[PDB]
Amino acid sequence: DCNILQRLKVKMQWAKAYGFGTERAKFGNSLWTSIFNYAPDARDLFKSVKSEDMRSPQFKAHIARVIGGLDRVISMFDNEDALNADLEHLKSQHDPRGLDALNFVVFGKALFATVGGQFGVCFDLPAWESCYKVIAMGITGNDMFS
Amino acid sequence: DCNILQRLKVKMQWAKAYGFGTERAKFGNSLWTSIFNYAPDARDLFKSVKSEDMRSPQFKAHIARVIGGLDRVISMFDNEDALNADLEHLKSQHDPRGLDALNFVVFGKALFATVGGQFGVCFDLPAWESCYKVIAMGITGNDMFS
Amino acid sequence: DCNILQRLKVKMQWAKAYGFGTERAKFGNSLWTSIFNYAPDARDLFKSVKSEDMRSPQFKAHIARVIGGLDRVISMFDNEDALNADLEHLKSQHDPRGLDALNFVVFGKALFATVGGQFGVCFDLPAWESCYKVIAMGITGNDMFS
Amino acid sequence: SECGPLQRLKVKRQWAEAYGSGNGREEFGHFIWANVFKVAPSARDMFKRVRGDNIYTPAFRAHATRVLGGLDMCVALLDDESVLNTQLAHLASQHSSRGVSAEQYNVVEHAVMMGVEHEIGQNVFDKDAWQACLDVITSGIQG
Amino acid sequence: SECGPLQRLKVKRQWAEAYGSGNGREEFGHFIWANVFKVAPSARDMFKRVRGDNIYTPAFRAHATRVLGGLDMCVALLDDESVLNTQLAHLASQHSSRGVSAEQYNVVEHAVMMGVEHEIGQNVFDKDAWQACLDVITSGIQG
Amino acid sequence: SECGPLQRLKVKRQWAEAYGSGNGREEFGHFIWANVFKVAPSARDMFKRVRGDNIYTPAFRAHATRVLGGLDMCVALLDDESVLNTQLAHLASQHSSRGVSAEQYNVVEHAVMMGVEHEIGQNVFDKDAWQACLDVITSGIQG
Amino acid sequence: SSNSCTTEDRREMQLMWANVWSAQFTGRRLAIAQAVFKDLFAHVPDAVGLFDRVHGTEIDSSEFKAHCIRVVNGLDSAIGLLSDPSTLNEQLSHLATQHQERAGVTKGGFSAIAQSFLRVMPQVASCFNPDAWSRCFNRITNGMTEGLAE
Amino acid sequence: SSNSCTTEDRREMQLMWANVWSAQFTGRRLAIAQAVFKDLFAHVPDAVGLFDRVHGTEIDSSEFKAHCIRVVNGLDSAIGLLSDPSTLNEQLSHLATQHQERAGVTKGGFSAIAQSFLRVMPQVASCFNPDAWSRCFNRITNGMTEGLAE
Amino acid sequence: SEFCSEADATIVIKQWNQIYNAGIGAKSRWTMGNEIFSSLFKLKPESEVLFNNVNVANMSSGAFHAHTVRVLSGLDMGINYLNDAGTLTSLTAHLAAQHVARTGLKAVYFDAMGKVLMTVLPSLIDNFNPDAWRNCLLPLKNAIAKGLP
Amino acid sequence: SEFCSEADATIVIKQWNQIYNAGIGAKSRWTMGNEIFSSLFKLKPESEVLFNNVNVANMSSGAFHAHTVRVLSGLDMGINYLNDAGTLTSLTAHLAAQHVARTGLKAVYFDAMGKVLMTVLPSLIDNFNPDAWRNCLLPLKNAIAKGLP
Ligand code: HEM
Ligand code: HEM
Ligand code: HEM
Ligand code: HEM
Ligand code: HEM
Ligand code: HEM
Ligand code: HEM
Ligand code: HEM
Ligand code: HEM
Ligand code: HEM
Ligand SMILES: *[C@@H]1O[C@H](CO[C@@H]2O[C@@H](C)[C@@H](O)[C@@H](O)[C@@H]2O)[C@@H](O)[C@H](O)[C@H]1NC(C)=O
Ligand SMILES: *[C@@H]1O[C@H](CO[C@@H]2O[C@@H](C)[C@@H](O)[C@@H](O)[C@@H]2O)[C@@H](O)[C@H](O)[C@H]1NC(C)=O
Ligand SMILES: [Ca+2]
Ligand SMILES: [Ca+2]
Ligand SMILES: [Ca+2]
Repeated sequence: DCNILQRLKVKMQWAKAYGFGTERAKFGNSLWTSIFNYAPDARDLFKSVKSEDMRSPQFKAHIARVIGGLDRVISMFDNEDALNADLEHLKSQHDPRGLDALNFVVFGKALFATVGGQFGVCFDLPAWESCYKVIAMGITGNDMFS
Repeated sequence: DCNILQRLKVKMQWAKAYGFGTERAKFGNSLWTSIFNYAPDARDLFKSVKSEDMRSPQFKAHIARVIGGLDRVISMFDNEDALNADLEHLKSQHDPRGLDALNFVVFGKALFATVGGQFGVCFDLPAWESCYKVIAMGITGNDMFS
Repeated sequence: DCNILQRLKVKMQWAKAYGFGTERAKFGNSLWTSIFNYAPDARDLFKSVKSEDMRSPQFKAHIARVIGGLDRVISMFDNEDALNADLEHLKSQHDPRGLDALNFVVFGKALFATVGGQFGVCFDLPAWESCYKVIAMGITGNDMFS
Repeated sequence: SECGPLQRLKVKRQWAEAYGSGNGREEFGHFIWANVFKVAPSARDMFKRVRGDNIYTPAFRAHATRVLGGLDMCVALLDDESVLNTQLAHLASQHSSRGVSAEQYNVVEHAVMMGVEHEIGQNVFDKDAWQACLDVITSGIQG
Repeated sequence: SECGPLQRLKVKRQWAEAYGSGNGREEFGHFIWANVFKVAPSARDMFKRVRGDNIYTPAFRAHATRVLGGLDMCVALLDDESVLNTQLAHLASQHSSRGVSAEQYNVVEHAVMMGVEHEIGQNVFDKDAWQACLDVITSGIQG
Repeated sequence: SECGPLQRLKVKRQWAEAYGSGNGREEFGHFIWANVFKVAPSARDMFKRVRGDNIYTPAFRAHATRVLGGLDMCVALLDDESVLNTQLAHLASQHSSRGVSAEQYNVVEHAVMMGVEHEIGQNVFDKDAWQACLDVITSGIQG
Repeated sequence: SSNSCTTEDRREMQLMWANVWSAQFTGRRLAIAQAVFKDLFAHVPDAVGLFDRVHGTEIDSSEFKAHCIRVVNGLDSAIGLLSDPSTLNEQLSHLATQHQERAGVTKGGFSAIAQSFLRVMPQVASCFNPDAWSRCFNRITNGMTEGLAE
Repeated sequence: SSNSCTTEDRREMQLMWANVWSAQFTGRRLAIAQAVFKDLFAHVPDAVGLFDRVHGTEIDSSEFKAHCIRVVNGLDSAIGLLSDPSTLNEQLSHLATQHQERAGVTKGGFSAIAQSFLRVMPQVASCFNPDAWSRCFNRITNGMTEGLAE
Repeated sequence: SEFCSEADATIVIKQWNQIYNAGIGAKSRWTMGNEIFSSLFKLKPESEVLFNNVNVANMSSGAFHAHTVRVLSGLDMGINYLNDAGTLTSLTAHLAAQHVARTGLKAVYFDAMGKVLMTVLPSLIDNFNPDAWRNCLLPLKNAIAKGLP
Repeated sequence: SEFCSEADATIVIKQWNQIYNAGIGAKSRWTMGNEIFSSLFKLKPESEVLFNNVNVANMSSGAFHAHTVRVLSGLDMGINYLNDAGTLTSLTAHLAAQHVARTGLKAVYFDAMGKVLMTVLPSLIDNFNPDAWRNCLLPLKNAIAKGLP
């Protein structure tokens, strides 16, 4: 799935919901709040970013880098060459950690709830689910995102 | 899944997002607009309800009975006997139609996008996923929603 | 009486007080309310327009045609040829009903109170009284409007 | 093309709107004369008495008031040819002594149409109805 | 000077802004054509069919819509020369029959730049990037 | 006619208003130069160093800042002839090398008056006081 | 209902269209443009034979890419001209007298491109209303379908 | 701190400057203009020797009066050009390439004129901020002090 | 039941009131009557014979003048009531009965009447909106011309 | 600790978002990557040799394309965080460690990088403000290029 029309629709819905400046920090804050509320045990996998307190600038920096990379991956949805080249780069960065692939599931559920509630009712969930599988498959490589 | 904790939060998230009076009619309109946008073939499955015109009083009557049936099933999430009694009565009404259960999957995607886009960022997508399958299974009788 | 200056003044005061669109319906409503409040017995002379309920579209249509013709008569105040030609036409329409000429008196009193209260204090009553006699004389023909 | 009765009606309402009620008339008058003397700077030589050197003088602004008011009369009577011919023939007598060139009428014709459209807006302006009817007004002043 | 890839990007965003979303397009279209026929009044003779006599006619406003929409396509594809050459060669075939003078392109070039800068503002307008890139568009239509 | 002491005072207050406080000066500068190069396109050839090709360049906008600031000094000292003659003679030395035509001063004269009246408004503009006093400023730069 | 293109839909159609279609975002046009004809060729098999000049057989050919953008850019003009119907009527007669000289252009062809647009738009445009879209899409096509055969 | 000329100071500097310096009030310029060079000549004794062309020895000479107004009118342009830094940079390079041809113009000379302005402004301008003033005054001078010696 | 949307109806009423209100001089009301009927009789010369009672042989007569105002007043009534569907349905039903009961009137007459208005009005109203008028007028035409051959 | 004033930071973020957001087509993001790096390699030809992993020998490659986005996404991250000094300090410290640990990178590279951006951006952004950018960028440059030879 994840055709070109869905890719372009995802970019327009992401760019609107993401915002710029102060809105980006508050956007990524609610997503990780959902991640820690959906999967409470995944919080202690980030002791290296001072995730004990979500307000710490070490975790605020971790939020910025993660959603920032998600912003740059979504921006390359149209072009496959650099998308896959970056998905592979993120793969070779996350694979050494050896993380559970079920967290990328929880990541999408939090992203859908965060983008959907911020974008509004016209949130295209099937398009976001289909195109999120492309991202998680490029990072995890796990068959879980077929 | 769909534990009683998830059952209670869905009700709170539903009652808030559903609204009262004019909000109910507009809520269902946004949902049914999302369904036909997700699956254009499904709009023809309601020729006996004037689905050709979504603002027709016969479809506005249909939208009302569907969102009302959902409203009363979600409200019975905490009592198995009454829920499963009405849920099987709804099966006895939908089985003579021979509907493709994949449409009920499309029905769930629009429901999440309409509640979440109205309830906001705190929308619990995993809990709504787990509990809609209870409703779908009791109506569809299909192993897909297991 | 009813010179050209009064005729032009009546048109400017009528056009302002009459309004356009929704205002016309509310204008003519208050006039017939005054007619039925000034002459209560004249209400049952309109059983053919469902005047039992003033909100009925049959009486709302009767209001529209009457004040609409009053609007078209006032518009032809300057030109005598078409004024008299239309006053005679309205005469040959009202004469078959054989109505009391004292109702056209009550009609003017309600018109003056309705235009006066809507136009404001600068309402020129003597000019409106003099030029209303021209209208009632053209319709009734009764010497009562000398 | 031709100044028919409908083209007259639309010109009247647009002139009344563009003319205003006396608040934007000084601006309306100054705007039109600046176009004439930009397109035809030699026309300044015909208005020496009203101080055509300077558009901003009250003496010339009085002349602009004169020509605007005179033009307002012809537009108001475009529907009524009987009295209109009387008014244009009246203006024809005063303007024949100046020896005004026929092209000079077409310059103020165009400038007035620029002035009107500047006041009402291009989306509502009707050049065909205005050009045809302004030709009628200038033709009567010329003969 | 040259229409580089950066000068393309800035022209695209400025055209989208100056073009609008259909609300100010009739004004955008009328504004540009008035400059052409003021600078080149003899160019009216080439647009007899769309009633080039009168800018305010819906038939000509449809022609202004045609040329604006056609110009919007070339600006949208200035980054992609492959399909851009196809679009300019397509426009080149239709405009060769008219026998349009090369100077006439430079007049509408200048008028469009006046129209754009009138919509976006002089403080943000880039004449160097616009002149270089509009020369590219007209050159393809000429050959 | 003549730049008397009263005509000086009115010009000063109108220039300060039209000049502004630095917010609308870039617009004030760009507006005046566009009139000059529209009326006299060959004058662009004299300002090659400041990139007179393109009005929107910061290098030329710096030149517009130079000439506007220099003109602001002469207006500020129109009442005081002693230091004014010093400032105009100072500007006369730099402008004699350019070989500027006397008509070219009258074009920027007219353009500045258009720029001022565009900023303050025609209802308050005084052409007689401005033309007489701007002739004084240009005469000192010429000799 | 009345099936007429209301002012409400005009606002609704223009607003959803202007956000998805703009002059700065190239490729966003082409993706929408290529998808419509792609949907048309599958449903209408004997339709590619009408676009041989633009090489409709080769969809990613630069000649069919240019045609795709020309078609929906003209649609963008019509949607933008919904605010000014007088200019719209004078323009719709131009496309009408332009399309019938192409032999094979039929009313059913414009009916198939309507279903082609009803499926493609909700995938790229959010808050897409099909009823409001179709009622004005039909209003446009019938002006292009003034003098041609069913 | 950062010592950079903030947008806040630009607003603050322009606003206090535009009220004290205007085109209608002659003499208000000259009093401010004469006082700065007067303060400079006292602190820098070997500085009048740099303004012999304008007769810097005779301060009330009409030739030094004209120079005074030219100097701070150019300062008025820079403060006004703080809103448009691109035009400001292109102009600051002009004054920079203009001042070094005058032999003896040094960075310390512009440092002495800075203290000359820090003392004169609060006596004529109310609500004068020295920090905000200096941070943008320095920003301007360093653009005039691109190619010259300390 | 429903005629046209409020926004479309709002466009029609405002542009109609611009050229037709009560304060207009009668001379402008006559220019409208003749121009519209002279154009109507050019499209349908067979329809001119029907206005015998209103002295149609001489359009400059006060009798025919007063007739054109009756028609325009009825049209002005319908336009200003476009927002009330209930009253407008009763109003359109009453004008139909008057025209159907009159002998010799076809439906093609009212259609040709529609094309006259759609052509006469653009030269009088600023930025005439043919769509919104076509959306609000053709319901009136069909409702008034309902039941006629 | 402090990078630039809110007003200066507000000017940078708004003008940066004008030319860089998520909804931009990838082709416009590639024009930016090459033009900036081709200009960088012209100022510093010795710095081109360092991007071996991202296939710098062919800038039209998806690998180098994806690299330029990483750099721009990190730059886009820093600009939109100019108002939060606490997070930005942690963010700048993390990018320094990545670049210092990489062998062969000098401080003059980042300075030449600064002059490329100060020259590339004026041809893309309307009314580019060099001062406010110089006030907000040079803190980022020195903080990212901190600890490098
Ligand atoms: C689309 C999804 C994701 C994207 C784009 C993403 C991106 C990133 C980025 C950009 C970094 C920092 C790279 C750097 O330091 O230069 C990072 C680090 C990290 N990510 Fe992800 N991430 C995603 C999902 C996840 C998920 C689901 C997990 C599950 C636990 C995860 C766990 C981590 C961890 C533990 C680090 C190390 C942070 C540190 O210690 O500095 N990420 N990721
Ligand atoms: C939780 C999900 C749903 C609920 C609670 C629900 C409820 C209802 C209700 C209350 C009625 C009307 C009962 C009556 O007439 O008395 C109805 C009718 C109907 N439903 Fe559903 N519905 C659901 C989803 C669906 C889906 C996914 C489809 C197929 C795509 C569907 C197809 C139909 C059809 C075709 C009718 C006949 C309506 C008529 O002709 O009157 N329903 N449903
Ligand atoms: C200036 C004063 C009046 C004017 C202009 C006027 C006008 C009209 C008009 C236009 C009609 C309908 C014509 C049609 O059906 O085509 C009408 C009907 C009628 N009018 Fe009047 N009218 C006036 C005063 C009065 C008065 C004072 C009475 C006293 C009772 C009256 C009683 C009636 C009645 C009973 C009908 C019959 C309505 C029906 O059954 O359809 N009118 N008039
Ligand atoms: C549209 C046509 C015109 C109208 C309605 C008009 C109106 C007037 C009026 C009302 C006056 C005042 C006469 C008086 O009170 O003695 C006047 C004066 C004058 N008009 Fe016109 N004018 C028109 C066209 C022109 C044109 C085209 C020219 C020359 C290009 C012209 C040249 C003059 C001159 C020379 C005077 C007398 C100047 C003076 O009093 O010093 N007029 N005009
Ligand atoms: C910037 C370059 C131009 C563009 C994008 C452009 C665009 C167009 C378009 C799209 C048409 C519609 C053709 C059709 O549908 O048959 C057209 C027609 C035409 N253009 Fe242009 N045009 C341009 C330059 C010019 C210039 C500079 C001239 C002459 C000065 C010119 C003269 C014409 C003529 C004579 C027609 C046909 C007129 C008619 O249909 O009656 N074009 N133009
Ligand atoms: C109102 C009278 C004028 C004033 C106050 C004025 C002011 C100035 C000033 C302050 C400069 C800067 C000189 C420098 O820093 O070296 C300048 C430069 C110049 N002016 Fe003028 N100017 C005036 C009239 C003119 C006119 C009318 C022309 C020609 C039409 C002209 C041509 C030039 C040229 C060629 C330069 C130098 C261009 C360059 O630097 O590349 N000036 N002007
Ligand atoms: C309503 C949506 C449509 C729009 C807006 C539209 C618009 C256009 C435009 C702008 C052109 C090119 C005009 C030019 O070259 O100057 C064109 C060409 C053409 N159109 Fe359409 N069109 C539409 C639907 C259709 C449909 C449904 C057909 C069915 C066959 C069709 C058949 C053609 C053909 C055969 C050409 C000529 C291709 C060529 O030049 O090689 N169009 N259309
Ligand atoms: C930052 C504040 C200053 C500004 C805004 C400024 C500006 C100016 C201006 C506008 C001129 C005349 C340009 C012309 O004639 O076209 C000038 C001349 C000059 N300036 Fe400055 N200046 C400043 C500070 C200084 C300082 C601190 C010195 C120290 C020596 C200096 C030395 C000179 C000299 C020697 C001349 C030439 C005088 C002459 O022409 O006889 N300036 N300056
Ligand atoms: C929107 C279109 C029309 C409207 C609103 C309208 C309305 C009216 C009205 C208000 C009257 C006066 C009724 C009375 O006397 O009480 C009338 C009379 C009449 N109308 Fe119409 N009319 C329309 C079109 C037409 C057309 C197209 C024809 C014929 C081709 C026609 C033929 C007549 C005739 C023959 C009369 C009666 C004349 C008489 O009484 O002497 N009307 N109409
Ligand atoms: C504001 C300026 C810069 C920013 C914001 C920046 C940011 C980044 C980012 C986000 C990455 C990706 C880190 C990752 O893969 O997780 C990166 C990698 C890299 N950067 Fe920079 N960078 C800048 C300037 C430079 C300069 C000037 C140079 C060298 C002259 C440079 C050399 C490199 C190299 C060699 C890599 C790693 C390439 C690879 O992984 O194959 N960067 N930078
Ligand atoms: C048309 O009729 C005109 C009659 O004049 C008008 O009608 C009579 C009843 C009077 O009221 C009068 O004041 C009106 O103005 C004639 O004057 C005219 O010549 C006739 N036209 C033709 C061609 O016969
Ligand atoms: C530069 O590299 C180009 C390769 O094309 C791109 O990279 C490969 C891996 C594919 O993903 C392809 O789809 C990409 O577009 C060459 O086409 C090009 O000739 C190379 N340039 C030079 C000068 O060698
Ligand atoms: Ca003429
Ligand atoms: Ca060229
Ligand atoms: Ca002079």
